[PDB]
Amino acid sequence: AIRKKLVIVGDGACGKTCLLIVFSKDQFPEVYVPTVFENYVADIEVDGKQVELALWDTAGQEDYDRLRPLSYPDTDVILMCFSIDSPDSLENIPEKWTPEVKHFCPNVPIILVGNKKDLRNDEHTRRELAKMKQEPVKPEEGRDMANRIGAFGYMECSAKTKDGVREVFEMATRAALQ
Amino acid sequence: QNWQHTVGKDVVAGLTQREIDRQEVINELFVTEASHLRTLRVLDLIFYQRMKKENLMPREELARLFPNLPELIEIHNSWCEAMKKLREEGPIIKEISDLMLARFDGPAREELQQVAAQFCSYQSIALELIKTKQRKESRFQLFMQEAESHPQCRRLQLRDLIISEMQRLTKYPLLLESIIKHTEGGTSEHEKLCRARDQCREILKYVNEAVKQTENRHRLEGYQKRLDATALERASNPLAAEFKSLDLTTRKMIHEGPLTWRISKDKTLDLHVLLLEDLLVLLQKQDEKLLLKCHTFSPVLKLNAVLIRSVATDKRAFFIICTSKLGPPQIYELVALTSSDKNTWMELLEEAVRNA
Ligand SMILES: CCN(c1cccc(CCC(=O)O)c1)c1ccc2ccccc2n1
Repeated sequence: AIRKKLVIVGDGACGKTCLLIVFSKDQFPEVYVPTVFENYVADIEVDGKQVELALWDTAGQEDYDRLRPLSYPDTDVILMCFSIDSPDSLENIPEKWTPEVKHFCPNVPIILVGNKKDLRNDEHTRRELAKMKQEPVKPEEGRDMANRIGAFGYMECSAKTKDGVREVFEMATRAALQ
Repeated sequence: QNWQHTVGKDVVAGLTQREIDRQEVINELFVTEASHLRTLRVLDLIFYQRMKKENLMPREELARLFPNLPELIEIHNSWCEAMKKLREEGPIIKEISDLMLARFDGPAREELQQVAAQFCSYQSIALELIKTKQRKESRFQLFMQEAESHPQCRRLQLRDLIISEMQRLTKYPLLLESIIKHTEGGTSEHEKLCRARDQCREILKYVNEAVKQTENRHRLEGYQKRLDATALERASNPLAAEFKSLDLTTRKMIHEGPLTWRISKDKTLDLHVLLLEDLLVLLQKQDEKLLLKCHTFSPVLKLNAVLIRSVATDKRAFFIICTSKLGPPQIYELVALTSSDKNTWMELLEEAVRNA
């Protein structure tokens, strides 16, 4: 069996847990969104190959700078997330997550993911970000951050619609295999 | 797998969306507590008890890998059994704050943080040892494959399961925030839940700190062995010689990291640097040795005798200015890997200086 370890990192607001749930279940949870995603092995095929992808959530670890590194060893691919309705989460990519991940996972491929893409054009969202004088992240900005940080690839998704979710993980898995 | 289905099926209609949601989160808490307990019993039965019974490793090593597992299990089992008790009085759980306080407040908090901290603090080091052992000892590598093939492992490895306690603690605040969210305000219930949430954070800070100090201590012992402060057994400039017998083991580390030293205008020196409580120490990597060495410039700075300044034209660089009248008229000009790193290094340097 080919075994790879994926770890998901990013700000606490950015939907890490939920993303793992829809990948793993192939379903957005209808009536209730779980807070807890336990360490778990998912099966996935990419490019012919069968892979066992050990999934690790880090939700809840964002304030604890010496608990986080405990998830890092032997990582094969990092999913770094921000949320498209939060340019703050985007700016933490280079400011917080990238140096941490390069320090604890040298040469491990990174995929940058813009979650919540379904909100780029939700008006409640546009207006809220109006107030703090902001607006939803744009793919060009996402994409430029991705080259900025040396990411292996950039991807957007919406957990609610499942749109791009599989594709996120398929990319992460290809990066794990390179 | 979900409260509105499962239990509370005929009892659902009676309730508001808020109270449905409150029940769901409480249910998740309960179900994932039992689940967590399951994982600990897997650690016990598949790994710990077998390693012990078949002498896979010296008892001194095994105790470092599994310090207090039975105690850890009882922390969670007791709480788990109180959850069962409460579920007994009907599928709609009423007040829950006292059950939360019985685990996360007062004495119960002290007990949980001690036990969780003892279990986790040394874990990164023990797991590196296990990894070495598997590479070097065929009987051990074999045993680990067999144990990990058990279906109870759910295809995970020991290193993937043993971290479950730390991970479980990180979920409690989140599970409490979500319950609180669905609890009517103005209630004692609500206030007491907030108190529990806050104490869980404090517990995480305590475990965070134990891991930090335990790992840092081990790291500095290793550095000490590799420390060569020999060129300071002599002296050039007076202010280096007092650190000829510098002992890293007796200080606390705040931060560490690579920095490039702009020593002249076309010379640089690539450093690894330790920020301790009272000193900044500049080391040169030289194979596997850490060289404490002049250039002249001193390699140790006292944090009570320096100032820290940003550089307006280089977002990766910062200055350290020695303030002793015996100091160098030159500033240490240091370069970090990124602007972010430089922000981190400065934030921490300034803080340490304020407390020096
Ligand atoms: C509570 C549901 N949720 C969400 C929001 C913030 C954080 C999280 C997961 C917590 C984390 O893993 O950081 C999930 C999501 C998750 C995905 C979403 C996609 C599109 C629109 C809304 C979405 N909301």
